[PDB]
Amino acid sequence: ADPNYFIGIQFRNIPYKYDVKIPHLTFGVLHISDNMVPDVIDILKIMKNELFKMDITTSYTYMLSDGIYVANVSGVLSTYFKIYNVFYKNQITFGQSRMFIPHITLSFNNMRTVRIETTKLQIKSIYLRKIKGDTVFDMVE
Ligand SMILES: [K+]
Repeated sequence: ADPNYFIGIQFRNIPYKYDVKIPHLTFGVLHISDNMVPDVIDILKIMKNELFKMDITTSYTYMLSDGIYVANVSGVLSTYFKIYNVFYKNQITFGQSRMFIPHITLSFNNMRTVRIETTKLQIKSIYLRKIKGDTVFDMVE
């Protein structure tokens, strides 16, 4: 019953240098059977307006753990609560193991904090992907 799917968000802009291929926010983590993907997609579609209304911002980078350098993310709390609650009610396992500490990993290196003026991260797309697997759904505004 290990986490096996993520809901990710990719962005039009990232105001920091980074070494990862494509920076993303892991917004949510799921444990599901593959045949539940349509149901998860249905919920993502129902919540599409709400998700794309999020005002995601960033203002500094930091070390989250040894060798994990990340950008902070703000603006996703209330929407996280809503989607958490919808999945919970629907008996779809979501956010049962993942700490809520929104961040975007930038590099696997020990690096100093950079601070910028608060910057909005424009959402490029929101997707559902198998952990260490393929993206099975992607939506744009
Ligand atoms: K807990």
